Amino acid sequence: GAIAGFIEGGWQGMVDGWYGYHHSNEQGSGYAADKESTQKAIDGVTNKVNSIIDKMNTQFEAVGREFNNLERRIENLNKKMEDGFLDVWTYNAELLVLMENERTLDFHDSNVKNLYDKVRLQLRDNAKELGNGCFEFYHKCDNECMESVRNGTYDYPQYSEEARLKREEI
Amino acid sequence: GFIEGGWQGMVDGWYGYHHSNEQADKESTQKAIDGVTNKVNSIIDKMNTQFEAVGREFNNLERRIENLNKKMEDGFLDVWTYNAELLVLMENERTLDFHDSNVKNLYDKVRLQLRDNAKELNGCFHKCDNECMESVRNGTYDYPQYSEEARLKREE
Amino acid sequence: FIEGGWQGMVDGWYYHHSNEQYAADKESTQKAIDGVTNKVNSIIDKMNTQFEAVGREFNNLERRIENLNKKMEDGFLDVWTYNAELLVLMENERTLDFHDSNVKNLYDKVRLQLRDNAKELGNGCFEFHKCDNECMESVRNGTYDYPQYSEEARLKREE
Amino acid sequence: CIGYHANNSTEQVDTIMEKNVTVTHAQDILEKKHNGKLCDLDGVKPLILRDCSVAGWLLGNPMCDEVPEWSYIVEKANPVNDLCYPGDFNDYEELKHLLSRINHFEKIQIIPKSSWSASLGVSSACPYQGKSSFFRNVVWLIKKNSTAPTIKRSYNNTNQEDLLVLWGIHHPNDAAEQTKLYQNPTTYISVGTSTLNQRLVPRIATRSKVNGQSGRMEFFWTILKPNDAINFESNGNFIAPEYAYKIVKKGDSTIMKSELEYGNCNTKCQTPMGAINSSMPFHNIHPLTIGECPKYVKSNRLVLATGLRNS
Amino acid sequence: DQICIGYHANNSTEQVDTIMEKNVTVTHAQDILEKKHNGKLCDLDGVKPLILRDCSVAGWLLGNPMCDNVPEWSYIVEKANPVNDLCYPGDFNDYEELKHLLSRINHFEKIQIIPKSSWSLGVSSACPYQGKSSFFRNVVWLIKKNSTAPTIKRSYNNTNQEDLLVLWGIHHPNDAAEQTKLYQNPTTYISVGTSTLNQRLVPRIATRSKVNGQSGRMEFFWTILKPNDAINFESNGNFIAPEYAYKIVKKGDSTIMKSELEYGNCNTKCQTPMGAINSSMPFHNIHPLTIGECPKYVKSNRLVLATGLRNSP
Amino acid sequence: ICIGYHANNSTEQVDTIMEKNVTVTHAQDILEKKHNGKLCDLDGVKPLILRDCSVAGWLLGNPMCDINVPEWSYIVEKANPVNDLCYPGDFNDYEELKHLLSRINHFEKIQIIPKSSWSASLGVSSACPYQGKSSFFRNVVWLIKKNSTAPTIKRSYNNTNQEDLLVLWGIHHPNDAAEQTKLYQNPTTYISVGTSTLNQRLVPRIATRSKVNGQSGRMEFFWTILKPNDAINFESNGNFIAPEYAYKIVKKGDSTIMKSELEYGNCNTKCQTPMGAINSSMPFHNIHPLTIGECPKYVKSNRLVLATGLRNS
Ligand SMILES: *[C@@H]1O[C@H](CO)[C@@H](O[C@@H]2O[C@H](CO)[C@@H](O[C@@H]3O[C@H](CO)[C@@H](O)[C@H](O)[C@@H]3O)[C@H](O)[C@H]2NC(C)=O)[C@H](O)[C@H]1NC(C)=O
Ligand SMILES: *[C@@H]1O[C@H](CO)[C@@H](O[C@@H]2O[C@H](CO)[C@@H](O)[C@H](O)[C@H]2NC(C)=O)[C@H](O)[C@H]1NC(C)=O
Ligand SMILES: *[C@@H]1O[C@H](CO)[C@@H](O[C@@H]2O[C@H](CO)[C@@H](O)[C@H](O)[C@H]2NC(C)=O)[C@H](O)[C@H]1NC(C)=O
Ligand SMILES: *[C@@H]1O[C@H](CO)[C@@H](O[C@@H]2O[C@H](CO)[C@@H](O)[C@H](O)[C@H]2NC(C)=O)[C@H](O)[C@H]1NC(C)=O
Ligand SMILES: *[C@@H]1O[C@H](CO)[C@@H](O)[C@H](O)[C@H]1NC(C)=O
Ligand SMILES: *[C@@H]1O[C@H](CO)[C@@H](O)[C@H](O)[C@H]1NC(C)=O
Repeated sequence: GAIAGFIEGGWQGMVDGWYGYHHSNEQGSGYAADKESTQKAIDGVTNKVNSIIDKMNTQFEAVGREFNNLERRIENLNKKMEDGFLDVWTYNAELLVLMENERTLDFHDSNVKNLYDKVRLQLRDNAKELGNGCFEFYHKCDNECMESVRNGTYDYPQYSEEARLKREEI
Repeated sequence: GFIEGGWQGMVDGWYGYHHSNEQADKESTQKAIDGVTNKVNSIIDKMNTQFEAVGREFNNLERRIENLNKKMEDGFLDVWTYNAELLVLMENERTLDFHDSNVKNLYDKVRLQLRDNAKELNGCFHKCDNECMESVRNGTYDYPQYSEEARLKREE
Repeated sequence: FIEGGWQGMVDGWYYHHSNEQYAADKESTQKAIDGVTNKVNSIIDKMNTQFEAVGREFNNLERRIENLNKKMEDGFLDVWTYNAELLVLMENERTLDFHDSNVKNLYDKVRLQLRDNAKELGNGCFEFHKCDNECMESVRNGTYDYPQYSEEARLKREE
Repeated sequence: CIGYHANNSTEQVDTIMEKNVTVTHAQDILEKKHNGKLCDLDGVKPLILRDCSVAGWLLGNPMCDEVPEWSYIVEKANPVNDLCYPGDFNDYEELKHLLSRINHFEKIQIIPKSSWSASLGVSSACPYQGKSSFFRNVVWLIKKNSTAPTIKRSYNNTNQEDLLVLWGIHHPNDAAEQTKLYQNPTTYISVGTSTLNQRLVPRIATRSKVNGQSGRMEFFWTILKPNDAINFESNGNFIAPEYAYKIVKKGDSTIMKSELEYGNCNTKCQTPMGAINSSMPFHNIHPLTIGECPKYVKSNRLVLATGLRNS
Repeated sequence: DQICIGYHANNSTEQVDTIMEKNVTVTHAQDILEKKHNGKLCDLDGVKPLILRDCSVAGWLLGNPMCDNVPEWSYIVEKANPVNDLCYPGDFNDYEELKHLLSRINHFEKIQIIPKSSWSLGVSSACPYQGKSSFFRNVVWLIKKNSTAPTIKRSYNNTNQEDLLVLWGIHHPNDAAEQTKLYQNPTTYISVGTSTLNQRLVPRIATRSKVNGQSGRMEFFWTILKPNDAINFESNGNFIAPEYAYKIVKKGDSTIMKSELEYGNCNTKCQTPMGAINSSMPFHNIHPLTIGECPKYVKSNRLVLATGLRNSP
Repeated sequence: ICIGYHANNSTEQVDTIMEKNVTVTHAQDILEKKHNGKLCDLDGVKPLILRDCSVAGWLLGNPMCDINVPEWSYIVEKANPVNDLCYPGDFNDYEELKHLLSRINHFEKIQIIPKSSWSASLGVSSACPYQGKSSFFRNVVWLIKKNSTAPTIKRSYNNTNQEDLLVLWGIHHPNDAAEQTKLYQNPTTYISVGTSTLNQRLVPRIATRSKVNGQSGRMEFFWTILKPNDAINFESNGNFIAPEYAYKIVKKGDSTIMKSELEYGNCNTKCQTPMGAINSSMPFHNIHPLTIGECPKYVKSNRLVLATGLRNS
């Protein structure tokens, strides 16, 4: 649970994708959305809407009142199943929306924390867990340095000594 | 998971803190009650659509239609039973997993507050008084205040 | 973070140690087998089956009634087909997410066991002090004692 | 420490993956309770027939005693007073369904017994006051003066509502019994309406005695529109109407079979084992319900887990 | 230097509901409940519907002078209350079965089988054509000629390749006087023959109410004449005989539709008495009485999923 | 110490509401698709099977139809049985009679009134040839006149058996009025059948008809269930097809009439299909809609596989 949690607000200035990073550098400050996680989720939610619509089977029915006044018992029998199927479909659809609406919003909570742990596991003691979903580097890190946090190609032992020394300064 | 058994002695709410000092979190408990009460109501209220019903009115020379009425009555009893029984079984697990997430997320709401100012011990975490543990419940806890006190007793 | 899974692990579904001297966890796997066994069983056994006879028994001057029996056979087919299809897709996601859960719950079962006595590498693996085969049965058991190896970790950490 | 609630809770729920689980608090969504007595449906008392069929109460069976509105009809599994004189009713079930819910029902005299003067007819099969009698609401036309003539009478609906007419024909046992009752050998009943055009003929056939009677009497019915006129013409096998019923039909229900008896209450859902007062979505009380009811399910416990698990 | 992780957010107002949470604001949402219709009748799979503007099926099937050619249709539409049913009052035996069989027809072609010249002929003022009284066009009213009514024996044989639908009727006069005037013999019979059909109709003389100034009645019947089968008529003198038949090919079934709307050159998969539906969606709430491959009818207003994450603007 | 999950050389794939085509450790299909292609019993009860006969042809003593099965669960007759009524005609409430006989707990044919007591002379037609030499229905008797007149036949059977008893009888509709006098001297004829429940009187319908099996005349059949202590009374003037045999019946359950071309195999099932029985504990199948017995729910799908193991890469 990260959306309603430590990352309280959603970055209203991010349009590239759904989940992304924000870097504060002396050289610049900007947003860069993680396309790998967003495209997996954009395809993921569309897979759910399509399966709800495509798995439905329709086989042509002609629904009309064809019984006369001396056949009202059969007329009520057709009413029972017409009204019975409206009750089955209305209830199943309404709850299907509610159940899958939750599983969508929680699918976004999990994808955020998994990406938060993707950075947290990547750089371990080379930064400090601030608590906003943000990490402050113990060392210096420029614009090309932050491909690696996004890509996943971040070398911890390169800047480790800079983190081990700038930490004992107390 | 880690916090085992729960507390029999907690009556404030569902999720809460325990303090052992020299001298419940209603926010997480209130959001949980509103969520589950909404689940029970929606399972009851979204099916609120209901009309008139009848019985059986076919004579002995109309038994084919009587069997057709039996087919649809037994057919709907099969549908509503299978849906309801599975709906209860499915939503009960999602309710139990919903409590698992709330407790661990409440564990991180405190874990993110104090980082190196304490040691991860059973879901239990310098000196801290009764006014100090308001800061743990509210989400308004200060890290740099007791930072050096922990930095020095950590290396002891 | 645990990529590809262990293909050399046949003891069960869910530790791997590279020690100087694969053993699956018996509890976390059997409790998982019990659950998935219960899900498939509850999906089947909750179905209610009654004696029914379908025969197309209406003649040519009863076709309106025959069309009514059609609309309900067609209505129940559309209901069961849509429900059985979506139930599988919903429960299959739950099952695979349930397995992602059991893998992570075991990762934290070992992580909280050995805290500052090891380092989270990042592949679901840790690097310890020294630990033997009878020391890693204590990690599997849940009977891992922290205060025994605390000083050795605090000393080899300042290197 | 961070923990969760736990109490002395005994209610158990089930999970799709766990067979048997204990829980803090549990709520039931399956109604299993009824009150064991009939009530009103949306504030309308039902029409109850103690030992009477719809045909026995509609016709004038003396066994049944002599209400303008009812939501549904209750009759026993087998009423003991159907047709005191044996016979059959034409479209009896469609008539019952038509009368299951009536907004206005009023018995009216259309053609009195005084106007039928061929003579009347009586049988020992229908005892009224210890003496042989017949139906109160219809008349059996038998020849008078040893010569059966043609009876021509018509009634024209002059009311602001529809009215229901009943009549019938008598099937004698043999050819000799008819001549005694109806001098004409070949005989007809011709009923005329803007909608109805029928012509009835008696069928002489040897039959077994029912209630000590070998002959039969077969009844028919139509609805007379507020400005239409029904025309009868009989050579003399006529069971003619004396009373009719003004009908205002605004909704439909069913005939209910239950041995229960009335209690002064009200309900939204009715059951032959007693009405239901529930807003829940499911019940396992009975399949044969009238009114807005929860869905019938074959299960004993449908209990959700409102609280977290507790051991 | 710092790195922050977050999720999308936009100026969105669309709301969805969660089984645990109500009125949750959402980045992007999609609706799956069809609420749209175009308000005009169309075809089904490109096959037109047989539309009767002011006539019932019986009034159009018979030759009602007030009723006004189509070889194929997918379904039938008729108004709530047609004003041109049977001009001369009467009934139609198995009328609902006949309508259901004619709901969807592959081939339909009127055929003359026994013409008027072979059959004298009768008329009534209940069926006016042009001020002057006329009669049904597809059938003939047989009245006595030269004051003596003799027996009629006419057999037509279906020689076409398809099944054909024969219609005929019987006349129920008011009293015994009107019969002798029109049909000399007091007792009358009508017998119709077929490898399937065996019937013998006797008129019903009964006092009735005036309907369109007519106390008499005419009751119609019908069968389907198999390809190489023949139909045989034998009447004492109450006969209303067919002059035209209908070759039919039966390959599908629909229902009879009730709506007051008319035709537009459109096409659709699902039909509704309020207007067609063009939907890939799984549900709708337009009308219960539908014809075609349709979404499931639902009693609701909103069925909106959450395609995007929850938003706080 | 490393922590990981299982993986094996499995190509089995399942589908997910958010992912499609997941390679999975273990998979289980819950959709039944296999059938044993032969007719089996039902919970230990054999079925009544008619190879080339319909129920009407098997019930009446049709010379071609063959078999005293005292108990059966359901009835099998092929698509178009070739032995219905050897003499053409109709069966009244035929479909309701078939639905009643679909499941009978006890069946036994009984002679109620023999051929000797009806010595009118017996009637035979070439439409019902037993062995080239013409015969009639073996269970009913065609009562044709003797010498110069048709004296009224009065015969009654008071049921004294312990079970309900099914009676069949019929009436012959001659081709023309000349054929009736030849067979039954009286021109106007009747058949009156009386019961505490039944009150019936039949009149033949003279009509010119097409030849079916070389016969233009028809024969309509009727039936009732005579309660244990009830009596049935026959009084006819001619055109009478009289009952010679009846059936004691015990009714304890209902079933349907099944259309299939297969034949019996010594097997037992809980669910039957016109393409072959099913032994499935599965909740779903896709074999055939027309099923008998406790069965899984019919569904239109080819694969319904749950995921039992974790995903594999
Ligand atoms: C159908 O056949 C049965 C069998 O005979 C007939 O039932 C019987 O009817 C006779 C006379 O109606 C009954 O006679 C009597 O027994 C009572 C004592 O139970 C006695 O008080 C009388 O004096 C007389 O002896 C006979 O009991 C009765 N049998 C049964 C089993 O009820 C029946 O009448 C025949 N049906 C018709 C309408 O012909
Ligand atoms: C039923 O009674 C009504 C009432 O008299 C009759 O209706 C009258 O019909 C005549 C001629 O058709 C009209 O001149 C009157 O104005 C009608 N009166 C009303 C109140 O509408 C009706 O004819 C009778 N029905 C029959 C068939 O006898
Ligand atoms: C309807 O017309 C057809 C065509 O004439 C008749 O069918 C033929 O009957 C004759 C003599 O019975 C045979 O020689 C022909 O071979 C038949 N033709 C076919 C295609 O079978 C038919 O008999 C007439 N139907 C009736 C009832 O009279
Ligand atoms: C899932 O993947 C499979 C293959 O990856 C797709 O199916 C193949 O479909 C073709 C065409 O029918 C068959 O010839 C192959 O036998 C199938 N292979 C397998 C293993 O299924 C399938 O279409 C994919 N599903 C979706 C929805 O994309
Ligand atoms: C669950 O446990 C209770 C008692 O423990 C027992 O009555 C019941 O049979 C159990 N259910 C199953 C399915 O084992
Ligand atoms: C949800 O919102 C709609 C309009 O926004 C409003 O009608 C309704 O009352 C709201 N529900 C709650 C519980 O606030």
